[PDB]
Amino acid sequence: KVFGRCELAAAMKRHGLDNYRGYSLGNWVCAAKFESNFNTQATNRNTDGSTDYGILQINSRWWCNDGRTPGSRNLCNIPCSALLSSDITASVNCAKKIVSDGNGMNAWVAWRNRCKGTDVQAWIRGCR
Ligand SMILES: C[C@@H](O)CN1CCN(CC(=O)O)CCN(CC(=O)O)CCN(CC(=O)O)CC1
Ligand SMILES: C[C@@H](O)CN1CCN(CC(=O)O)CCN(CC(=O)O)CCN(CC(=O)O)CC1
Ligand SMILES: [Gd]
Repeated sequence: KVFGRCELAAAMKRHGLDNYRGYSLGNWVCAAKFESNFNTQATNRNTDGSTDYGILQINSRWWCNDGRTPGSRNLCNIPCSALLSSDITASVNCAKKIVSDGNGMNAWVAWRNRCKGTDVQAWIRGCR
């Protein structure tokens, strides 16, 4: 599924992302735009063998199992493919664990370089 901006914002809000660990909703929508272009099916391979999956490009090194990343962990206890679903529940729940780990949203490289320090509110402007 490729989400619309406001559609995604409302889904994210429903699952408790607005102000989660102090990050306003516009930060999350911003990150998803530049991580995946709002597409739940996005995948990107990294140089070390691991792969990033879903709207928030969660990495198979630590967070999910894809059966081809040897010596990796599965801290969200899910198949990586579950992160490619039209239903973003699993993505959201795993992201809650990541942003809680000490590093905040800096774990998302595109957020740090393209969203941090900017007017993130603009990403939910117009939405009901
Ligand atoms: C609602 C309109 O905005 C839709 N839009 C009409 C044409 N736009 C006009 C404009 O955005 O100023 C110019 C191109 N637009 C540039 C951009 O947005 O960054 C990229 C494509 N957009 C992506 C998007 O807008 O979500 C879809 C089509
Ligand atoms: C041409 C317009 O698109 C200009 N736009 C500024 C005003 N936009 C208007 C809108 O997107 O409706 C609202 C904010 N916009 C939300 C979003 O893009 O999803 C984030 C910043 N955009 C990033 C981008 O467009 O890729 C920069 C250029
Ligand atoms: Gd824009």
